[PDB]
Amino acid sequence: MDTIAARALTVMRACATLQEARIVLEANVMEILGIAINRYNGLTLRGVTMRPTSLAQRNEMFFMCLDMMLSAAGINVGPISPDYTQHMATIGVLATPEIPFTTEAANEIARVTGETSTWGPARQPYGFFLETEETFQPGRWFMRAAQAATAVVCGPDMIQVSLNAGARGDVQQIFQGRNDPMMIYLVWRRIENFAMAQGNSQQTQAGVTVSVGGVDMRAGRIIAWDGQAALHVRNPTQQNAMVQIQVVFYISMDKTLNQYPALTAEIFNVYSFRDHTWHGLRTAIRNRTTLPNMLPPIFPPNDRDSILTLLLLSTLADVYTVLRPEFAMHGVNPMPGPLTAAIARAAYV
Amino acid sequence: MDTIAARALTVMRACATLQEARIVLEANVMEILGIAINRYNGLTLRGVTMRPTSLAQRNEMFFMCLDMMLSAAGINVGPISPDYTQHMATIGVLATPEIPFTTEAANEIARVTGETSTWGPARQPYGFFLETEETFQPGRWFMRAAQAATAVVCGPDMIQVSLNAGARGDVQQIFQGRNDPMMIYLVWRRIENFAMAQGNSQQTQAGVTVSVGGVDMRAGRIIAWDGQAALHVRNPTQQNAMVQIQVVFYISMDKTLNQYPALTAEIFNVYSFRDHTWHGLRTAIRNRTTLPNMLPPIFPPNDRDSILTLLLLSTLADVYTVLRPEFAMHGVNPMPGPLTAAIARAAYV
Amino acid sequence: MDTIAARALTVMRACATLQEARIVLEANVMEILGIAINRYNGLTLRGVTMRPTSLAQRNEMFFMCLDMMLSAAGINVGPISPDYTQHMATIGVLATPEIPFTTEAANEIARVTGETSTWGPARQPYGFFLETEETFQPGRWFMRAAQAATAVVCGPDMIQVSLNAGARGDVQQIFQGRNDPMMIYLVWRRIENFAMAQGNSQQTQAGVTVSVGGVDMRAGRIIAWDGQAALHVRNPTQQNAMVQIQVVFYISMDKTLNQYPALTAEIFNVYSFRDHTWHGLRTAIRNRTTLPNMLPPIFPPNDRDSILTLLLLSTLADVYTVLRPEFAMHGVNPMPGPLTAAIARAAYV
Amino acid sequence: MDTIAARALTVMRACATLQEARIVLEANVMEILGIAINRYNGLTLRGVTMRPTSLAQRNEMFFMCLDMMLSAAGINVGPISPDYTQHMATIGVLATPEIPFTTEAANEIARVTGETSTWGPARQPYGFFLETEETFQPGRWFMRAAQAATAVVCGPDMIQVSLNAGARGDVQQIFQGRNDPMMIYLVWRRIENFAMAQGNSQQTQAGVTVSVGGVDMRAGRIIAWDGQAALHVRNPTQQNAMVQIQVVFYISMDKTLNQYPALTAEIFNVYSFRDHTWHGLRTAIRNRTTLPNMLPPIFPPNDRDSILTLLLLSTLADVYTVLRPEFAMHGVNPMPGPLTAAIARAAYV
Amino acid sequence: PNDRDSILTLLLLSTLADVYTVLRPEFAMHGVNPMPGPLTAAIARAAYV
Amino acid sequence: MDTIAARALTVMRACATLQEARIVLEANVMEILGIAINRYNGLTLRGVTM
Amino acid sequence: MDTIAARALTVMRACATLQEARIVLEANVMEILGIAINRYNGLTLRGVTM
Amino acid sequence: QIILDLKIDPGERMDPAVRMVAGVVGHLLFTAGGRFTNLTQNMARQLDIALNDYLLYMYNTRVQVNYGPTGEPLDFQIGRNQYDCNVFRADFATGTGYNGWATIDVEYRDPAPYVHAQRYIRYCGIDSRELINPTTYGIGMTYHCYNEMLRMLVAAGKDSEAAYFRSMLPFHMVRFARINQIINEDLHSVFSLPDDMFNALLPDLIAGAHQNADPVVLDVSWISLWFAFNRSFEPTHRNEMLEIAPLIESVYASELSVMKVDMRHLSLMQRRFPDVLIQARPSHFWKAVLNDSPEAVKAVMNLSHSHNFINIRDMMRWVLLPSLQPSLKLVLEEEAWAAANDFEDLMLTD
Amino acid sequence: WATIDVEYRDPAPYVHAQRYIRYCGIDSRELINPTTYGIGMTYHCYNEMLRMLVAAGKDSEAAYFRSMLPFHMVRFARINQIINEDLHSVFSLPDDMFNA
Repeated sequence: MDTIAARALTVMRACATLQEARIVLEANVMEILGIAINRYNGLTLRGVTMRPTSLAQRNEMFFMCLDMMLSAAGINVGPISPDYTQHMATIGVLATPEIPFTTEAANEIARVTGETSTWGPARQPYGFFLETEETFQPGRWFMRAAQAATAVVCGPDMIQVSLNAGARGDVQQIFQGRNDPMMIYLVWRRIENFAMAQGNSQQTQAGVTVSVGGVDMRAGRIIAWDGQAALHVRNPTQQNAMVQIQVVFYISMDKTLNQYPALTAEIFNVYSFRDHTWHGLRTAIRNRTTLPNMLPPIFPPNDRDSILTLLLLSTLADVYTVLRPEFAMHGVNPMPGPLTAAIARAAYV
Repeated sequence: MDTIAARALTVMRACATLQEARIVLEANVMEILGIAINRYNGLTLRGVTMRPTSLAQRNEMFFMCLDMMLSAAGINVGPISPDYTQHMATIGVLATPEIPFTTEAANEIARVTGETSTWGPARQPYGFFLETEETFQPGRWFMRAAQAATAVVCGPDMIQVSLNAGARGDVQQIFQGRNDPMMIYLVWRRIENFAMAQGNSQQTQAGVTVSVGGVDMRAGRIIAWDGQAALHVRNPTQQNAMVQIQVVFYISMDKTLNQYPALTAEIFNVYSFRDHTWHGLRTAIRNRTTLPNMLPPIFPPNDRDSILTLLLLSTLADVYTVLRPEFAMHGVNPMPGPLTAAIARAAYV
Repeated sequence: MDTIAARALTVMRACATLQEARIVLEANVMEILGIAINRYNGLTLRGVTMRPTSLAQRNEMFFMCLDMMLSAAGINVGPISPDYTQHMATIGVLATPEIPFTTEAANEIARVTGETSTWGPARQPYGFFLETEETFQPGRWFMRAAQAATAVVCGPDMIQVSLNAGARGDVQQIFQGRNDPMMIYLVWRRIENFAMAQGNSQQTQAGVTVSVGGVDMRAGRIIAWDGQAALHVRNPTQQNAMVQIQVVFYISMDKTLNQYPALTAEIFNVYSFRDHTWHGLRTAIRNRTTLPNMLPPIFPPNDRDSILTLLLLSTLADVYTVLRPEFAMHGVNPMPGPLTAAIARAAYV
Repeated sequence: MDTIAARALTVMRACATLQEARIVLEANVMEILGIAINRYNGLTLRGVTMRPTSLAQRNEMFFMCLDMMLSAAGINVGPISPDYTQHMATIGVLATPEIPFTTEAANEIARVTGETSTWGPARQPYGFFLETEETFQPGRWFMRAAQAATAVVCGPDMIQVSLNAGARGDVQQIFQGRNDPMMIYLVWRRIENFAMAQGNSQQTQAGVTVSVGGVDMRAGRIIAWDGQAALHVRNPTQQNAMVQIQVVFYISMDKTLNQYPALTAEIFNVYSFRDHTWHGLRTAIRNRTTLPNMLPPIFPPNDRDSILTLLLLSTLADVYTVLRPEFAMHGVNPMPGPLTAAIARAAYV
Repeated sequence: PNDRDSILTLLLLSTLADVYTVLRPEFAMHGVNPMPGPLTAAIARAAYV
Repeated sequence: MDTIAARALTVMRACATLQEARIVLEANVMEILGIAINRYNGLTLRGVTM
Repeated sequence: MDTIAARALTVMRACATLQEARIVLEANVMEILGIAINRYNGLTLRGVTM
Repeated sequence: QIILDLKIDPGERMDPAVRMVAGVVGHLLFTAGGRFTNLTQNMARQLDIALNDYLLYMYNTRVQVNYGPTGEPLDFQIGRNQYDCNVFRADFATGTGYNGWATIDVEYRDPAPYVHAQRYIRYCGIDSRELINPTTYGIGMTYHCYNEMLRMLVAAGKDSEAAYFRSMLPFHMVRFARINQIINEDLHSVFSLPDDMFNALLPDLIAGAHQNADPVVLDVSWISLWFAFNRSFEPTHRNEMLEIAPLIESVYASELSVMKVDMRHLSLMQRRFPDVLIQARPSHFWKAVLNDSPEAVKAVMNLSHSHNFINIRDMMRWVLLPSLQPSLKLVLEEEAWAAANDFEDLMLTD
Repeated sequence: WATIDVEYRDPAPYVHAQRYIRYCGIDSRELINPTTYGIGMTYHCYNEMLRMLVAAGKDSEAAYFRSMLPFHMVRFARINQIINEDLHSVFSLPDDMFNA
């Protein structure tokens, strides 16, 4: 199954090599396309040439890459063009052991299937306290009735504790319950000049401390916090104190954009316009998937099929560029050949 | 691709034909297996016998069906057993146009792909107002302030309207917003004896009329409501009246357990225990899928892949039964003591 | 006549086998279609190929399936398409003895003609007291003037008897006169806490007994009742009591959805959309029958012609899926797009 | 043993193909019946012809199907007819390995013996609280002495908890002890308007919370509850609150009507009338079994012999339909007048 | 990191990881007790000391 | 030294190409695994197969 | 035009393969460089070794 | 493996006696059996027809001839009891008319030498494991197909002709019992075909689709059919190669693997030393292997290579196939190659 | 019939003709080093020819052509080599006139 995708990928990446037609080829390439196109026309009965020149010859090849790209992603787009017709037989071609697939492609697949099937610690994208409803003003005093120490959020990655002269207390609960972090990197600083409930300026004195699991930590230094340990803040000073603890970043087993090498740019390539014919195509394809047909998912996928598909498409995209195919698509209307940033804007619904 | 799955199915169904050692086979089988087995061992190099008698020969054949089953689905189980290893090449064997499939299996797939690709109207399994947060006592008066007519829920498939003497009004808005019905089947009645705001018994005088889109409707008769027409209730009676409207059943496009013939029976056959070896197998297999590994899906699936997988696994289950395969599996510790309902119960997490 | 219907089904199911162009067919299939198409083209004068490839060859075959599907169900659709014209000679082909039929098809028709020509006991779908006009609040005291015992409906499958201290009496009459049950399964409970005519809570003391045809039955156990025997309720207790008798389910000789194996799915299949060309074709065919042209019959049909039709259409629907025919239909303006859940919804009037 | 059963089944379904006299048979069938009959007439000395025409030839064939049907089910009906003498040696014929069986027949028996020998999770047909002796008024307040929270049943699938202002407590025990559930699917709502101990209307304020095993759950959402976790309800509101919890459906390892594909439809086909000759024959057969002789089992069977029997009869039934047998049966008197829904109604004791 | 050996090690290990995946080896390790049951985000979480 | 690494890398990446029993490995891969394994088993006395 | 860049790229990437002698050139590479270097020397008249 | 293909063409094909006779003979001499085939589809069709004519020949007092819906030869049931001769048609996938039919011939006595899927063909159920007579053994022996042949033979026509068939049973059972011992017992060597292929012959023949496993075309005389039915086979004396055979088998086997091995190493020589073999092409390296290896072995291969054609690709596959029969020669060469990887050890340095 | 036999490719040393003929799409290369096995060499037409010979008349002859096939293609591969390699001179003839 993975092997099929690697093969399909190889073939596309290979056709991608055909900018011109006169050129001499890297023998390695010829061998591929030779076996490929041979078996392809054999079962597909189409007329794809290893050496294209016309246009219909170019389209014909692109259609092949499309056929494969789809069979690999396990997609069936149906009637989306009067010119193109997807041959399910394409799968039978890619299943032929005779067809090779670059070492590169094999490792490419292996990596995807690899991480996709397991988890791993990744630097999360946005601030810790992002999904919060209530937020407070930064540098302002606030003491919840009956308490001596009042920890409270005041940013997407910020909190601030309000201590009374001589007060102490754990704070961990303000973080817990949210996400499922494995480690939270903190860095606390003394709010040297904060506002009091009334509006007056107040100073925090040097001596306030913060200890994790019992051990005393410095101010302004990063701190690996397991999220379970005792996040204790003490105020031995004879005055009101206010400090700020910062979740500079954390790590969880949630898939990020760095799950697979430069996935970002790949996605960009897929979601890029090129032209109406492409746009509509790419869209029409993604409609069979769990992916947003024309706008970068806010949340990076996590299943083999998604990632895999993206890659196939990203490649098929370049293949599109080099071959410069020209064909009709139901519901698509090609506005000539100038193309401006504006027209591209209008294409995105 | 469908052809592929059809073949895989045909083979497993053909393997289940092997019940005894010296029995003669149906002409049909010796034509299928003869080819299949040869082509399989041709790319697999395994020793599959047409008439397995030992155990190692039986395990081998089962591993074959397993390979074809997984392949036909597009599953890469990974390291799940020390005795079994998955050959991705099995896909190539199933793509061989030379291996025939049954008419039965042909139509079987055609149905899945056919329905799973489009939508259709179907009787929903649960009550209309099942997803409601608030419910009122059935047969009790309730008039929202300033209103002459007050419609309210009282159950999963029950609503009751409180009308004042000589009052009238529309009720449709209590039904809308929920789901996306195509046709709701109603049957209204009169609450002859209901409790008042204080607790005293009250009577609903005959004469109250419920009209849909204008035309007047009888009580105790099923009504084809389009969900958009005006559901108007009138109380020309000189007393307080309360009438209940029942959603006997409604139809929508969401797939049900009747999208494919006896889908349920199969699902049961798959989720069934048999023994620890099968249990763990079936589980590990679904771990790669979106389907729950050991407890039936709350909501019936809707994609070809899922439906297919189930049918395949169900068939592979029967194959498991007839072959009596014995082999290791990671995390599976077999208990030989005659297997009982009690032991089976425990295995499900 | 039955022989005719089976042949038509055999042929259709056979045409479904043609998923690809170069695939190897079951010797059985070739033998059949070889005779079928040879004789059809003789009395119809059309050009159907065993191995269609173009589109016109595909339509020609589908048209043949349609001609047979109709001849078998005994329908005359008339002028519904400019491309298609129904040949009445098709019935003569389905009667030609030299055209065999499968064992599966024979056993399929024998089942339809079988249960359709006679009756049988089946669990009815809806509640017993569904076709009632008046309903009372569940758990409320209600004593009809001059009676010591008063049974009254309070649900679609519920009734509640109100007994006075030391009162006894028969109840069987509230059930009688409705439907035509052969056995009504019951389960009675003691309403331990009910509301009085005024609103105060009243307890039902243990001792209240219910006896069927003489013998005393326990509370909370299912009771097979023949609907004729004496359903007697006694109250030797010195207080007001209230018990609820439930009709969990009942059996009658009325045909249900379980008259024919997975008839539900077969129906859903026919009532599904696919595309406009299908939608209209299926509708136009049903306009010749007693079946609703585009919405599931609330009541399961019970005549040979009805069921027979559903199956022929369910199968012809599958034949549609595989052949992917394309043709015009009067009044149908096909939207050549990919098709969405929305577009299908709109197609249903 | 299973082989013996599958062979019998195959033969019956094979005989079911004979709908006419001259019709050509699927070469597959000719092989089957050619062998079967030869070895039957040899070990029984009866004159069964492959191509029956008279009537006695048709009967003879049916008696054969019956003999096999019985031998396969392991039944000895005894002297139930003056024309038919059940020759027990039929088992010897069904054991002849030279006799082939269909792939369908194999997979069929493999399924029956498959699930019959093991357990599995089923949706369960009736309500959770169906077997309860007591029931309370739905929506009515009730507070058992000395408690602050009181759970109480109010329907076949309904319960309601009465909470005092500021009360809290576990509820799970009301579900336990009943049946043997693996997973109970819940959905709680707030009874916004309920009756007090006196009758006056009371309101349930928004703030009540129902938590499963510690985690807080929302109202109007289905919840997977294992039945062992803590079903704790809390009322932080300063008023009396009543909530209804619904068991939409639960799962247990108790066999349901979905153990074998379309088991229901098969059952119906057996319990049908056809004519008196059939009726009595079927009854007399079931008198030997643990299955009800003329009324659908209240509870679905769960043993091999049962299910097996049913199927053999269902098939034997269709065999009956096609062959049109006419014979005498002890204690049965045929009424030749056309047969109506009334005549059949009377035959069922 | 900022030293050759570091970066390098990572790359080689990364690759050796993919090799691990495809070859799916099965062997013992001093101090490691493999829990073969299906594997979830939970069991994974645990393993990180 | 860098070469040693580049070689080691190549070898592993080549071993990663084994997703199937398949045989008839692509020229390039076979050639590599061949040369490699031989020199390895020669100095390791272990028995690795292509 | 892009072809031109692809060539110039391939050439450079190929030259990078030439680490420090102890190398057995990837057959493929040899071929390419040779053709290029050859043509280059034929236009540069400079003495480039492979 | 070897089919009894088409039956030649000459105009002697008319001679109705010869033709009809062969039609009957053939339905008992050969297997259209659903387990494996003996004849061509063509050969059979002509047989069924020759048989069809012999039946509705009727030179004497008529019977009852109930013609069937399909004009197809043998769609007629011959009266009295009406034994429809549709069961004597040619259905390969079934066996239906011709020999075997409702019999088991492909059975498996598990342990047996070779493991070349130890199956056993016992013609018409003749589990011939013992020394035959044939004065005895050809007694109460049914064939079913033969038995039903005799019924149809009388229900239709001639007793005088069907009586000759009853009296023939012994002699016919011995020709077959004899065959079994020869096939099964005698020609059981590493040269007799493997089973997964054995089982694939029949279905691939039906399918029409073609793979390597090719049936041999032996064209036969129409009249020879009769002569064969009146000629049983008693083997006078076995081939002198039998006892020595197994040794010879091993010789060939080992020699082959030695070649494989050599090539495995020679192949990689190019990526190994490019500067030396730039002009090297695959053909080169094995032409050198073939050259330095035993000529007798090549000869054996050439039997099907000068007939079938092998591509360098087919050769590589074969080389890469892991299956080698070890001998002294084998292990030594294998180890020589090992030590010989240094190349400084070969005395040629860069 | 389903093949590309006129393959323009590579700049030609001559220039009248830049084309280079592939009868049955078999580049002489397949001789030097195979492309796809020895079993299947079949080009479309010869393949269809076989299918017809079977369906209609007989296999007996189709077998001859089946086994002959390689010999056939080899002959053609050599022919191609000779044409667009061994003998394209000035007198060769421009693609213009060829296509015309």
